[PDB]
Amino acid sequence: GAAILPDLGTEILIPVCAVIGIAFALFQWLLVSKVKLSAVDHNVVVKCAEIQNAISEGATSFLFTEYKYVGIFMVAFAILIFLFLGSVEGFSTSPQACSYDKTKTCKPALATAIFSTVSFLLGGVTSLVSGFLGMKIATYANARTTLEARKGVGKAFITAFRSGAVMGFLLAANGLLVLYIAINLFKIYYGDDWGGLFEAITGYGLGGSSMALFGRVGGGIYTKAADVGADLVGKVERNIPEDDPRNPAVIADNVGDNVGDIAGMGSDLFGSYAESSCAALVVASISSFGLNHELTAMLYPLIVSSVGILVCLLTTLFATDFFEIKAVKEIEPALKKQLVISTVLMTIGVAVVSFVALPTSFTIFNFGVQKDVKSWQLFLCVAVGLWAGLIIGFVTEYYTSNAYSPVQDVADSCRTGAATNVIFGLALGYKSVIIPIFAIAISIFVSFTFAAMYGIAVAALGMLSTIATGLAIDAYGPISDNAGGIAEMAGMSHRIRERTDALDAAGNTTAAIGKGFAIGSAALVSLALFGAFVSRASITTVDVLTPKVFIGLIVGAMLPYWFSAMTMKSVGSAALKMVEEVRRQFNTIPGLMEGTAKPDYATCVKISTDASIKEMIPPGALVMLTPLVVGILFGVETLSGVLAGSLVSGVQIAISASNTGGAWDNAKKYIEAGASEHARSLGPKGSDCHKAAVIGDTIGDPLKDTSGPSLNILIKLMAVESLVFAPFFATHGGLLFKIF
Amino acid sequence: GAAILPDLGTEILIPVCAVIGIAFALFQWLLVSKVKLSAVDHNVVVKCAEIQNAISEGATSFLFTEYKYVGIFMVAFAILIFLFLGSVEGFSTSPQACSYDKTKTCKPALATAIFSTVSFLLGGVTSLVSGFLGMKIATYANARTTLEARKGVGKAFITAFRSGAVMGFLLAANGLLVLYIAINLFKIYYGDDWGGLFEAITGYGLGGSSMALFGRVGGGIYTKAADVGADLVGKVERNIPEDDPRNPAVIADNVGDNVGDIAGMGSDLFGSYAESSCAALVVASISSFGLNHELTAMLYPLIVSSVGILVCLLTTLFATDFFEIKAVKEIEPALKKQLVISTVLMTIGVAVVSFVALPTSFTIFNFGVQKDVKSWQLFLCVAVGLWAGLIIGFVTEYYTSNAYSPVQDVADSCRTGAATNVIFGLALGYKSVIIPIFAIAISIFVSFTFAAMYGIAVAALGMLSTIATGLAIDAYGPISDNAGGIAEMAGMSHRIRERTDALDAAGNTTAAIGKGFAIGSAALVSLALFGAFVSRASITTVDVLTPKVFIGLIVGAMLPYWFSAMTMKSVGSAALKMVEEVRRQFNTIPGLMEGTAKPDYATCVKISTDASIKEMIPPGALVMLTPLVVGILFGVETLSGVLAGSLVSGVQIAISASNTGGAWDNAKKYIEAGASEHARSLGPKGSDCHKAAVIGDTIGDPLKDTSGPSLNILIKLMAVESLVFAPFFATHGGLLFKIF
Ligand SMILES: CCCCCCCCCCO[C@@H]1O[C@@H](CO)[C@@H](O[C@@H]2O[C@@H](CO)[C@@H](O)[C@@H](O)[C@@H]2O)[C@H](O)[C@H]1O
Ligand SMILES: CCCCCCCCCCO[C@@H]1O[C@H](CO)[C@@H](O[C@@H]2O[C@H](CO)[C@H](O)[C@@H](O)[C@@H]2O)[C@H](O)[C@H]1O
Ligand SMILES: CCCCCCCCCCO[C@@H]1O[C@H](CO)[C@@H](O[C@H]2O[C@@H](CO)[C@@H](O)[C@H](O)[C@@H]2O)[C@H](O)[C@H]1O
Ligand SMILES: CCCCCCCCCCO[C@@H]1O[C@H](CO)[C@@H](O[C@H]2O[C@@H](CO)[C@@H](O)[C@H](O)[C@@H]2O)[C@H](O)[C@H]1O
Ligand SMILES: CCCCCCCCCCO[C@@H]1O[C@H](CO)[C@@H](O[C@H]2O[C@@H](CO)[C@@H](O)[C@H](O)[C@@H]2O)[C@H](O)[C@H]1O
Ligand SMILES: CCCCCCCCCCO[C@@H]1O[C@H](CO)[C@H](O[C@@H]2O[C@@H](CO)[C@@H](O)[C@@H](O)[C@@H]2O)[C@H](O)[C@H]1O
Ligand SMILES: CCCCCCCCCCO[C@H]1O[C@@H](CO)[C@@H](O[C@@H]2O[C@@H](CO)[C@@H](O)[C@H](O)[C@@H]2O)[C@H](O)[C@H]1O
Ligand SMILES: [K+]
Ligand SMILES: [K+]
Ligand SMILES: [Mg+2]
Ligand SMILES: [Mg+2]
Ligand SMILES: [Mg+2]
Ligand SMILES: [Mg+2]
Ligand SMILES: [Mg+2]
Ligand SMILES: [Mg+2]
Ligand SMILES: [Mg+2]
Ligand SMILES: [Mg+2]
Ligand SMILES: [Mg+2]
Ligand SMILES: [Mg+2]
Repeated sequence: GAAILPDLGTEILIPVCAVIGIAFALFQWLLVSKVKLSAVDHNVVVKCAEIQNAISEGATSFLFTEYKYVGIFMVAFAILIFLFLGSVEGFSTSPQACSYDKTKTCKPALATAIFSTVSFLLGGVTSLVSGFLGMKIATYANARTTLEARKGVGKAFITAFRSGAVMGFLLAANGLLVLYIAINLFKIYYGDDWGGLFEAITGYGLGGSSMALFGRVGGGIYTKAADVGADLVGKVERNIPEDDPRNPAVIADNVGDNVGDIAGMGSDLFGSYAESSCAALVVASISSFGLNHELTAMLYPLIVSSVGILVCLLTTLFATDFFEIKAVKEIEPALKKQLVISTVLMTIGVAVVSFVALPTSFTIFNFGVQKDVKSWQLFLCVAVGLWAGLIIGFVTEYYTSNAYSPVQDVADSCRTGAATNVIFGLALGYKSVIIPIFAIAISIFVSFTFAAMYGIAVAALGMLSTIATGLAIDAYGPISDNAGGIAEMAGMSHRIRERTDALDAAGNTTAAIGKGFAIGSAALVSLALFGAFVSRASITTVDVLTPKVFIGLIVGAMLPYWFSAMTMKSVGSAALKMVEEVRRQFNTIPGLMEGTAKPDYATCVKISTDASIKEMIPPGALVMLTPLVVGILFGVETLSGVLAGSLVSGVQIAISASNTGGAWDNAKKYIEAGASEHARSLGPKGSDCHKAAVIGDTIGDPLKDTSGPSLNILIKLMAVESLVFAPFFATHGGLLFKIF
Repeated sequence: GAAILPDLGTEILIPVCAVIGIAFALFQWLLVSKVKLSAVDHNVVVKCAEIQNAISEGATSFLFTEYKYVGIFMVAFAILIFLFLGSVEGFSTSPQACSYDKTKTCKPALATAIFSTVSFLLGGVTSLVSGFLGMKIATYANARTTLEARKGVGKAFITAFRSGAVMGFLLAANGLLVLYIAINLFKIYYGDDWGGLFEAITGYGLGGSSMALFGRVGGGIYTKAADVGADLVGKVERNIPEDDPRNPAVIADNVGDNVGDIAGMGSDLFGSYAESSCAALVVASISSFGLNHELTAMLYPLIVSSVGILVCLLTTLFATDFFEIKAVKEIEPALKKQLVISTVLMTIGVAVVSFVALPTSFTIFNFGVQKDVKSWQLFLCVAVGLWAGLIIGFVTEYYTSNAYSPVQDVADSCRTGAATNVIFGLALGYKSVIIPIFAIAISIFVSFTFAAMYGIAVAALGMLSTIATGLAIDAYGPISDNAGGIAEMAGMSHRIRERTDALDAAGNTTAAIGKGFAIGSAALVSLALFGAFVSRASITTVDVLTPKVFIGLIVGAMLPYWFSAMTMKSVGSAALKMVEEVRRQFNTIPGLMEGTAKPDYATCVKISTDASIKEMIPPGALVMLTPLVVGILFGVETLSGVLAGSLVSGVQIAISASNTGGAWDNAKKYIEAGASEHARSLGPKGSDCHKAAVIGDTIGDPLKDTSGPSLNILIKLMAVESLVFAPFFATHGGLLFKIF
């Protein structure tokens, strides 16, 4: 009937867990504030701090500019939501029959047009705040982990990891607390209409990912224009070290890590968290939980996320307190232990939550029919996504860490030049999709079979249930990356850079793992939302063999390529400009190459700024307008096909791009470290094998930091966007077919 | 109702047009034989003959080796077809009610098993003959083109182009004649059972493309191992000309153009032709034409291809006798006009065919129901295919020719090194898919809407109705390529090479165009075959939102990545071996770098022979086993998703890979030619820009010549295979769902 945990217990447990997470983030920041520096050894400390500030200012300054354009576009788009959703019942103010049950009376559509607009703006704001907080902690932790590197890898690891945990706990706890509050606020207006309530709440996911789209693309173009320009002139052309202060692009580069890899990705992951919770809420709201107004069972997804914060806090302790890194080969294994521990504990967590927060039987909406489901089946839906995630992590590690043969062979292929390096790296990323796809399909089959779109949605959330940790291991990498850049720029000892290099290479693997979790969960939520879209738009069958569905399927499968085209070329063009800028400085400013004059950092910052702010617009436009263009002109059947093809096609290029790029970076890192004889035989730095590895690395740079990771957003965003506009498309869409 | 053209009329016309095409081919071969050479200056002549022989022997010898393996694979698979099909009705010899008309009696399913094996074997034999005859004309024409280049570019054009026409007309005529014969012979047995007759005839395409898959993959690995090795060591490492006779890999490189770009391609296109005709014939056989035994209308696709041959003969005369080339900038436009003229004349021919060979009204089988279709709508189905082809040609030219800005900016990006060449070449490929996809989507919509799977099929066929000319402009390219390999190897003057380079650049564009036609028609026929499969397998609805279909969709979308991983890895590995060997000869054979010692060519030929014969197998296994493993294990609904997914997904990567490869080749060719201030400034040969262009080109080599082009075969071959095995999967498959 109803569950062991009462509605009130749930109303308390969720925000408590949120505050536990925020508290624990604040505590970790406090620990990290113990490492001291300012700009007012000791000369070294002053240099770190001066470098931290330059970076800190650059990141702040670009986010402010980027957030200004995105906030304006957000406001415009919120108006389209209001207008389009408001037009379904001609802006009437009267109630009408429930979309989900014509025998009942529901709040007016116009109202849901307003609360959708509201949840949208909430999600956009929470997304910018996610990116921004992430950027604040990263640009605060970077120099601190550099200084801690003076004491050994282990101490630097620890401060990079605590700081990632600050980012992970703040975003997980925050995205959860804001949703919970918005649900409770909305419920005041909605009453017994839970359908209209969680329909309205859907705009939150749409707000998260809409903003994430620009954050990832804008940041991604800023950082990679710099990265490529810096590394090419400096390492390939001039034979100076990576991240050398004579290099005019290096500040842009390191600012880059913070505005892309940190702020773009914090947004992106908030988008994933939000869409997944929303997808689950929407199907539950017209299932037994929502129809019977059972609030615990209804908020099962938030209860899972709540218990996930607890599990991740416990998990974090293993890497920060219970264990110490003494040898570099211990870094990658430690990060991985974080995944294994959280997954195991979280399986326990989800079982307890399922025992306590669900009745043993209930029904789940299934394309018009109430399907009988058991709490043990729903446990299995969350679990399969949770384990699918771990699988994806293990395979990604295998294909991107330089501790294994796929990356070692890519490095090796450098002996025959850049061409063979690239060909091997491309083959590696292609090859890498196989198992993650099987994992995704298995977890689709199981969750779909057990609980239809609800099953699939909470399998997406299961995959993201350990997101505080996931964000911790990922945020850890750009912090480490900056740390080594500050070392080189501070003039510090050769062996400080060796330590940070080793943290950094582990970070490379870890970034590829986050992209995997983001692609796996995007595939799952997007499928759940596609199905919810189909119901909400009153389509009886999405029949692949009809002209409308098929042209949607093939065109939708083209979109990820069109998107990749724009974003690769933006980076290509901007990087070309950056190389010319860097060259100009080295060739023209007397004493630059000799270390006696200062480079002009601001000109490189500007090339990145201009290119990104300008070139983020078409890809953003492509993704946000496609559902509106196709929904209005062609209709819901054709958009159905678009969503299916973009999902299935988009994930392939997304996985292969990220793993290719990750593999070229770590192959280059392998040569740079010379930690085995095979690795030493490709060296030293500046060797022909090394330069071939650098060429691969910088082709990989836009693949994995601009186009690849954003593709997961192209897919999940079109999908929520379609669902939110479903009533409008069902009613007023399909124009070309109405006319002729 | 009868057409204006009687049945007997049709029976005469088709073989007559076949013969006319064979005669035209022979006449052209004869004209080309007027160019004299023998191995028994006049020193240039002797030398060209010797080299011509070394290529010819290497090409004959590789194909005999490949074709042996492939022929053994073919007999084995033929047994499998017989057993699997024969097992559906437990090998019974009794007649059964016709599934298309329960009042009639039809031939035993065992008969259809037997005849499917027979058509398969014809198709395989014809595909190997197609490739072999292609290689024989190319390895005859190549040196004759070198010699004619002594008189000028236009003379060398005429010889290469007459020689492509040899291949085009032989392949188109012979494929048409064999189909026509097989239909008449099977009819002797089937009599009035046209359903059985044409169900059995479908083996022909399956044998066509099974043989092609190995030919393309085998030939492709062979050629690119050689090419990457020769080019990287000779041009990038040792600063010697391309095709320098000092390079041990150059014989293997030039044999490679004949064994991949010619023999692999010829078989590939033959399978396109065979599948498209077969798909139109299966649907018509249970539509009014087949149910009413109306021979002319039944053979409408063959009549279309017969008229296509006449149209192409006419079109060929424009490039062969009526215009002459006197300047390098006229080569590409002459080649473009061949497609414009054939398209414009075939529009008229197809209008005529549609007027005389169809009743004005009839019905087409459509998912169990006879749909009313008029002959003018059928005209449009064929015509949208034809016109979508030309759109694809124009767009592909725009993206791959160095007369235009996309490639010139790709060459331009060399100014900043190999990493920017590759980022730009990658973005260009991705970008290039937009319009071809839109054209394919429009042809699907039009032909689907008018005439279901039949209209789609004859749309595939319409795109291929000008195949004799399509093959001629394509085959023209490798012949031209060899021509310049032979020029350099014969130590001919720089002027001869400049001419061949102009011919060869245009061949690069024309190869990309051919690939665009192969991919276009593959998408179309695969959709037609996918729909026909669904009927044969008794599926009521392929519904995307079912666990079975959806897991097939996403796994299907992954197959083209797994295939690309294997083929790219193979070329990479064989290339790496090739570089090692070339390096060793330059570094240890005293006098080789100075021209006083002969290299060892055979070793390079060996490395590429062993690699290709061994590595062709797994990718061939993956394509041919997937329908069997999926149909038997998961069943016909899952296989449906696999077909839809592989089609929509594989078409994106196939187009981008090919156009990217083509763009890198021509960006390089543009630095090589220095025909304008911008081009000159990237040179000269041996410059860092030039070497960056070479790096991009060699990375493009496996993309465009091994994995990219074979991908159309993956798609179209899984589709005809699933159809042939449909009755078997429908009865004995879905094991995993039966046991649980
Ligand atoms: C619908 C659900 C179906 C359930 C069953 C699916 C699970 C089976 C996985 C098959 O995939 C394989 O995975 C890799 C294993 O990691 C590859 O091996 C490879 O083996 C090595 C051999 O040295 C290396 O070459 C590596 O690249 C690579 O791991 C292998 O090619 C690939 O096909
Ligand atoms: C559905 C698709 C069909 C799947 C069925 C698989 C059939 C297995 C065939 C076994 O024979 C193959 O052939 C070559 C020799 O027999 C081997 O390498 C070869 O080994 C020899 C050299 O010793 C050759 O002469 C070389 O050309 C070549 O590289 C190759 O590894 C081996 O696999
Ligand atoms: C059915 C689905 C339909 C959904 C419709 C979606 C509309 C999305 C608009 C995308 O258009 C892009 O924008 C740039 C125009 O701003 C183009 O030119 C260029 O723009 C330049 C900036 O002026 C440069 O950045 C580039 O080199 C680029 O080539 C680029 O070609 C084009 O693709
Ligand atoms: C050989 C390897 C092929 C691999 C395929 C594996 C699948 C196994 C399917 C076997 O099919 C059955 O075989 C019997 C015959 O062997 C049939 O009996 C039928 O056979 C007839 C005699 O031929 C009659 O006596 C009866 O109608 C009788 O029901 C029966 O219908 C049929 O379904
Ligand atoms: C899906 C249905 C959509 C229908 C759209 C129609 C598709 C056809 C697009 C083909 O692309 C065009 O081709 C021209 C070549 O024919 C180029 O012109 C070029 O023509 C040359 C020579 O005639 C040059 O001199 C010029 O630079 C000139 O830009 C042109 O730029 C290019 O974009
Ligand atoms: C969805 C249904 C699918 C069912 C059909 C699947 C059957 C065909 C897959 C064949 O397996 C492949 O085998 C190769 C070799 O056997 C490769 O591994 C290889 O392993 C080594 C040994 O051969 C080397 O060749 C390596 O370079 C290479 O990675 C390759 O990656 C692997 O995938
Ligand atoms: C309660 C929250 C759960 C979280 C705890 C985690 C452990 C449970 C997962 C294992 O799944 C099992 O559950 C049983 C059920 O408990 C089984 O039989 C079930 O048992 C009966 C009802 O409980 C039957 O009527 C059904 O048909 C059904 O097959 C089912 O086969 C089995 O694989
Ligand atoms: K990183
Ligand atoms: K060519
Ligand atoms: Mg870098
Ligand atoms: Mg970085
Ligand atoms: Mg860095
Ligand atoms: Mg990195
Ligand atoms: Mg980088
Ligand atoms: Mg070459
Ligand atoms: Mg060649
Ligand atoms: Mg050549
Ligand atoms: Mg070429
Ligand atoms: Mg080449």
